[PDB]
Amino acid sequence: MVVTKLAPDFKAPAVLGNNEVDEHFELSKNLGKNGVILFFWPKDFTFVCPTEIIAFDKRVKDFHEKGFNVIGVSIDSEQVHFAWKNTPVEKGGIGQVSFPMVADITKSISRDYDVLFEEAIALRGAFLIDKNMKVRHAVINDLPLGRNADEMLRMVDALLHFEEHGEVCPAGWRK
Amino acid sequence: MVVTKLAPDFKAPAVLGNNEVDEHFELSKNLGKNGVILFFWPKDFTFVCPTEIIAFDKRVKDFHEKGFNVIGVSIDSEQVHFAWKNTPVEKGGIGQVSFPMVADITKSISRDYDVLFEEAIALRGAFLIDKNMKVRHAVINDLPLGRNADEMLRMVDALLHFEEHGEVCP
Amino acid sequence: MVVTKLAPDFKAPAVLGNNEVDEHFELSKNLGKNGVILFFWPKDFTFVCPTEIIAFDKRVKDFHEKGFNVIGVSIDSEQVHFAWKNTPVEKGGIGQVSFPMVADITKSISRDYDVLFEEAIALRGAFLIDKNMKVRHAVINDLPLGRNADEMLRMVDALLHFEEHGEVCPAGWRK
Amino acid sequence: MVVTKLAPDFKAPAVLGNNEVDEHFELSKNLGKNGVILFFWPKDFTFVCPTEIIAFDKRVKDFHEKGFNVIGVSIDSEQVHFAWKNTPVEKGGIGQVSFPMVADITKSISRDYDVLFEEAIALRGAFLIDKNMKVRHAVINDLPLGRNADEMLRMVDALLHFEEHGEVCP
Amino acid sequence: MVVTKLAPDFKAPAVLGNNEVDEHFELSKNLGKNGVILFFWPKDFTFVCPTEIIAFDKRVKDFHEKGFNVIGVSIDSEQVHFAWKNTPVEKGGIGQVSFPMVADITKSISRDYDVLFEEAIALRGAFLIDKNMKVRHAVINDLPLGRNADEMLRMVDALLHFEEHGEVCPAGWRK
Amino acid sequence: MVVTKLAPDFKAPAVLGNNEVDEHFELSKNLGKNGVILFFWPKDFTFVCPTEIIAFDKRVKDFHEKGFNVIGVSIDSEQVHFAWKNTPVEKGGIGQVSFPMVADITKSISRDYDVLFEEAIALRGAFLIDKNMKVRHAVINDLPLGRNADEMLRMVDALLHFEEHGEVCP
Amino acid sequence: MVVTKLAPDFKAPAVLGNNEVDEHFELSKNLGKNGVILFFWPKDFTFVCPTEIIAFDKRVKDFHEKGFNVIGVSIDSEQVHFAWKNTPVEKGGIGQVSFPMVADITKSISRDYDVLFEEAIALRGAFLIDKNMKVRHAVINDLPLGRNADEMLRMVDALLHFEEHGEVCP
Amino acid sequence: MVVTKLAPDFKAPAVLGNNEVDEHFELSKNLGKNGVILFFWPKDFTFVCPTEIIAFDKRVKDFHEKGFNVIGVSIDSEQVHFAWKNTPVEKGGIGQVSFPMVADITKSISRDYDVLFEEAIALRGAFLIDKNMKVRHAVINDLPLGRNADEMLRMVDALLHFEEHGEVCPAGWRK
Amino acid sequence: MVVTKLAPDFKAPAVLGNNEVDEHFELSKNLGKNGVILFFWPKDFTFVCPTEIIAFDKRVKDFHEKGFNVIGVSIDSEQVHFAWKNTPVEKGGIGQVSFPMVADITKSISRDYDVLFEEAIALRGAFLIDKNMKVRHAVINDLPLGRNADEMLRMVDALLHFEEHGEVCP
Amino acid sequence: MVVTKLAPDFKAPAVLGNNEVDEHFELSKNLGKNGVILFFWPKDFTFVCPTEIIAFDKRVKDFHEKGFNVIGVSIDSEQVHFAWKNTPVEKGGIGQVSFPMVADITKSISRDYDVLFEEAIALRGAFLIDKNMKVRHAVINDLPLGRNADEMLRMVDALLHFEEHGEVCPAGWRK
Repeated sequence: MVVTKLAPDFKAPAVLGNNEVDEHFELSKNLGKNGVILFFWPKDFTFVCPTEIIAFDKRVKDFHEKGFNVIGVSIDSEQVHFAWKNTPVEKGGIGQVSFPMVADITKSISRDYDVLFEEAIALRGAFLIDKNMKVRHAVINDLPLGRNADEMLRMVDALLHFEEHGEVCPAGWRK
Repeated sequence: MVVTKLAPDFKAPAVLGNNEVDEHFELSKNLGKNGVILFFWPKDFTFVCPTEIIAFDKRVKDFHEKGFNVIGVSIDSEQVHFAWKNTPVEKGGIGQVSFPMVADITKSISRDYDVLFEEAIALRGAFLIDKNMKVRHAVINDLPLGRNADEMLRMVDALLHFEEHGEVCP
Repeated sequence: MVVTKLAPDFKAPAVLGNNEVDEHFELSKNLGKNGVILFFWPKDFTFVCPTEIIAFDKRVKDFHEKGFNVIGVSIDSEQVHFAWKNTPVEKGGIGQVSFPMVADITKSISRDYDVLFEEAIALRGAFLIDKNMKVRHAVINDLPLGRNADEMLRMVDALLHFEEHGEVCPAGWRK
Repeated sequence: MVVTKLAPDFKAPAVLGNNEVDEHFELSKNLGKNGVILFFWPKDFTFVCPTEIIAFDKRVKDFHEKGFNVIGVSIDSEQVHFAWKNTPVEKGGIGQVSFPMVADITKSISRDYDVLFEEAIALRGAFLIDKNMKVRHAVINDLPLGRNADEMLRMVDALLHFEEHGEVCP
Repeated sequence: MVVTKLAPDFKAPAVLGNNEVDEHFELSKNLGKNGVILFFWPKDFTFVCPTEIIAFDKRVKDFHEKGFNVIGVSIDSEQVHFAWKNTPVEKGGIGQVSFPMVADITKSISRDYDVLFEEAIALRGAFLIDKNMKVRHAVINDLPLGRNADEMLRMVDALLHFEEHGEVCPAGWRK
Repeated sequence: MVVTKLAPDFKAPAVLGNNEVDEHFELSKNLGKNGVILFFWPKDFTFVCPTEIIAFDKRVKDFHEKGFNVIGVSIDSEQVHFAWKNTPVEKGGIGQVSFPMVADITKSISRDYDVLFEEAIALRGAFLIDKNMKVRHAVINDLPLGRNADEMLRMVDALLHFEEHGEVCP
Repeated sequence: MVVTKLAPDFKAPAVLGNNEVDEHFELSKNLGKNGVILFFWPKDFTFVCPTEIIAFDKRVKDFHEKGFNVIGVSIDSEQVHFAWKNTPVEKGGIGQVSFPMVADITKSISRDYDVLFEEAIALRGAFLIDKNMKVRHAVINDLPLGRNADEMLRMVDALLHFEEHGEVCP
Repeated sequence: MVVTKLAPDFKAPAVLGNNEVDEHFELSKNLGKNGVILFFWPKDFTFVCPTEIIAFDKRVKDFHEKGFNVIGVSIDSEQVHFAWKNTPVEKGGIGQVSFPMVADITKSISRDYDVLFEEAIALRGAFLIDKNMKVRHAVINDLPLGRNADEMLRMVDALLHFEEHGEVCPAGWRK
Repeated sequence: MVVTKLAPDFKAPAVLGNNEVDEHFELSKNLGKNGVILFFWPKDFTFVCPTEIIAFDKRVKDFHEKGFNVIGVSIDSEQVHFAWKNTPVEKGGIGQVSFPMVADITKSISRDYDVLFEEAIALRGAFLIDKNMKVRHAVINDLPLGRNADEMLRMVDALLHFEEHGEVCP
Repeated sequence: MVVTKLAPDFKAPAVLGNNEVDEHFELSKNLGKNGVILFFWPKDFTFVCPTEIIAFDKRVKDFHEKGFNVIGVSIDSEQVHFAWKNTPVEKGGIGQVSFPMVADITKSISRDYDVLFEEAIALRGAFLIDKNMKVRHAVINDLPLGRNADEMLRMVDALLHFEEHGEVCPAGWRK
């Protein structure tokens, strides 16, 4: 089980948004004011679509506004990460995205979150981690439809509302 | 992990939408045409909003249309699942619901799906199972904010929309 | 074996008589002056009869008068406990009983007293626990006839008599 | 636990009510028509009142009427069970009794029923066994106050009364 | 092996000669000036003969005169021991004997001396224990003929002679 | 324990009464008609009196009459058992004896009967074996005072006397 | 050790020289006529000179002439092997290469050949496998200085030169 | 794995170049300024050719000039080593070579470097060990063609070059 | 122990007296008519006197006459055994010898006979094996002083002399 | 293996030369100035010949002259040892020999030297033990021909010579 427990930390090398590589990127030292969204994806230079990487790069700003950071990780090295970032989008590239990409080269991180599939690559999953390094929400999927990048943003709202004016519902539930 | 693997099959007392009580409800049977949406909730007679149950009761029909059954499960007993349905919603009751409610009295199911929290109650989580008892998608959180019924539906659509029309990403 | 040994303690949430919930109800901190009667029962919102719960609620006062408290427990949560107490007796409810109802949600207590049946629910059993947390008498049954709620009261008498004018019997036993 | 499970079957020396001495008394045989009432007591020649034995001797007939045999057991040997029956009750004797007395010399029976106290003597406890060697009810305490014979009877009645006429609780 | 080794001690309840019961009778604290004869026997209220108990009771005095005490033990409780002592000899009783009778209720003593037969009763055996708690001689038998009660007495003599004027024999053994 | 159990059977070099040397003397063979009297002694060429051997040599005939063979055993080798018989009794010799002397060179026999003391020599002990290789009586001590031959005989008698005429104890 | 033993056979995705993507490339199949030269390199898209890849691409033909296939392997995925070939060499690309590139995504191959460094990437090492899946020669270092392609060739020659003409050492 | 790790040390007897035997020759105390080349070979007084020993003896000076020492080892005793050195080259001898020959009589060293073949003799392997006792390069072979003696010398150059003016290559690799 | 037990059979390279090199020399084969004399020595090319080898070379014929083959063994390889024979005895060589020299390269033989000292070399020891692969005599020391060849012969004689004419000790 | 290792010590009862028995004879405290010859033999009062005991008794003096003591041991008790010494030689006896005879009654010594045959008796073996309790030479045999008593004496010479003027041999071995 992952949800409710401490989000497993990691110190791996990651390619920042500005493309300069951080050798010892640490999950916990890179949280938003309200936490972060850690997400995985099978592999770089995929043949299908970066559905995941795409959706998320498009919300990075919406998330910042909500106090959350976006951190994506893949079992690919940081070199190949960088490469994908610099490969022209039409040429299959990913384009210079705005979030850190972590290199889980030894597949340890994926294992820790239990998304490591058949000892090779990470599933398409995302985790809502709060300011206390606790995983509150988690959605993992095994299909191309990278909906969770969006969905997560929707949960981040539901969470900040509920966190505020608490939870309300069917006016006739208790009277 | 749960996803990408065969959905752990179970067999337990359940309180069908029509308050009939099945004693040996097997997941591996009551599937939809394309699979099912198995979902959990902490406990019946909660003082917090049933959110999970509500959101799922509404969308039961759609999930159904698109060939997906909806099975709810809790660590509570059918006797109470039952009693919860037959209760004035202002009295905190749940009210007659469409989907079957499975009684995971031995908490074995919550464990197989790994949602058992502190050997006591299950986490608010939902699972998408295809026509081959394959867990293809799982969402799980620990707060009332019911959105599992929602997202699972959207996921059911998205999935199927893709079944045919691909998705030349933007 | 349970009888003769220390009554295993527990700290679980229980719905009091006045219906307000005690989060950390402790068996040992809730004893009568002469001890207590701890009793179990399969499940709430039963379809049959609360024979158990009934019989016992009707003696709660008789027991108080004897210096014993009544404490019933079930593998059901405290919410459902509360529910049953507030469900109209004719509607199947239990009515606002006068004794604490403990929620052995994790089935640990039932296990401790060895009444936990097939890893799911508690048998219909009752335990006479003295002022020293020792279980002196125990009667467990697996039928609807909740006779032991009564029976226990009878033992509590036999005990207080025996405890007083000691044990007497057939005038011609020793001469 | 003992209840809800098959009553551990045994086979040992016993001193039948008619002072005849059976060498291989098997519980699984000497049942009643509806089952039996197996009961233990600390030790023969006790200086405390035999209470258990007394109360059970009286009710032997009724338990019998209602189809229930009554088998007593102690960790003492048949030689002493015997000698205890043939003793002036003012001399602390027990007196010719109706039910058979089993000699649990190896304390194995007391163990199977889990009444062996300190690897020495058995606790004052009684067990209700139905026609299927099923322990359905058990009462066990640690004080002379004999009420096991009593309650077991009342239980035998109650049980049977219900066998037919239910019990629309009050 | 028992002989040559320390006689295993025990603290059990025993019915004395005068019939008052000693709760914590201790083998070592009850030795003669020259040691003691510890003997066992199957069970009380036997149907056959107390051959054992008889023979021994008749020598208790001869043994005392030799500086040895007689202590008999059986897997029967002290109640039944007492009983047998008070049951009229013709009625099968044992009669008010002159030696302590120990109650090896838990069969531990019999086990210690390795005379415990088939986890139930003690064999008919006797041990010559000296002033240093060492078993010098042991005779165990499995038949009704309680000859060892006698025999032991004969050994106690041979021992006190040999202990004195040492061992002598066939005048032509060494010259 | 040894008594009440099958006498551990052995097979080893033995020096028969007639100084003939059997190489594979099996206990289970050389029994008497009613059984045997197996007995041990510390060591040959002892400076202490052979007591055990003496007392047993005398009674060999009677033990024999009553259907009981007499087999002696020591941890010493047949070569020495032999040499001990052929020695001037004033020279500490034992002298031609009637019973066979078994050589328990590997001390395995002394162990099976549990008389091996300090992994070295055997204790002065004797065993009564009935026609069924059953140890029915055992006497064992640790001092010269030979009385085993004696008592075993008296025991052989007593036993047999009872075989017929009971013994209405006094 | 690896040498003198059967070359661990594998089966994984590979990007053939003609950018075709084989899913089940088995070493035990794609051998040469005399064997093969299996070789590893740390990682694709390296910022250090691909040395290994370069030197091997050149000599692919000769190794081929002499009956030796050339299979390269990395812990990277075919998707990236592919993408690495289709990249401007000034952009750090590798450029269309002649030999197949195997994707050791589970690092299992690097392990079997024992070149897996820190459970992460493979060491710059090459292996000579004869027509019998026998590792006959292995060179392995940990620095860019590509000379494996070189020496392996010279070794392929030398070896074969000897196949016939011996070598009366100087 | 051997490369990248610390070169296992050893203290065995070795026949020096000047033929006097060093009883406790220690790998680490016998390194060149830049390291050393440790090489093995099946056995002395071979029937085939000393290809290995030959090639290597011919570069000993070249390696010295590069700051490396040559140290060869074989599972043969140092007596036989000495013998071979003094056996006339045409008589099958090896001739008075200029490098230390180590006697791995117990086959431990060979085992350590994992060149020990079928519990009997060492494979034909060579190891490039740096000034920090780390094995940088390793080439092991199972054929007569002792090419690695040469090859190693070539690597030692590549290394000192690379170590200096670093690594260069295809002018159009990055621009 | 080695003696009184079957001589551990081996099979290894050996350099027969006639410098022919057998690859699979099995002890269990090359026996004499009455058995063999297997013997070890520390190491070839020793700077200490070969004593063992010398003394055994001389007596090879006699040992032979009396039906005893003579097999020498060392932890050195046949290549060196060979080279040692073909060496000027002033050059420390051994010189063409009559008996076969076994190469115990894996030290397994020295171990089976338990003469392996410090997992390195064998102790100067000799073993007498009869026509049934039975070790009947063993001499083993740790100093040059060659006398094994000697004593083994004398033992071979003595033994045989006794084969017939006994030996009424003095 | 025994040779080269420390000679296992022992403290057992031994019948001296003068026939008085030493209760705690200790191998190490009974060495000659140059060591000792420890020898075994199957059993006393043998039916065949004391070949062993004979040969050795005849050299006891020669050995003393060489600085070595002779100590023979047998799995027989010291009583029987004594007996054999006092039984007239023609009567099969051994005669009053001049060396200590040890009683390995528990077969431990035989075991320690690994001459204990089939858990019963000792093989005919002899060990040359030096002044440092190290077994330098060992000859064990399983036949009647007690040649080693002699042989040992021959080795003791070879040893004392070698120990002195060292080892010499074939004048043309090294030149």
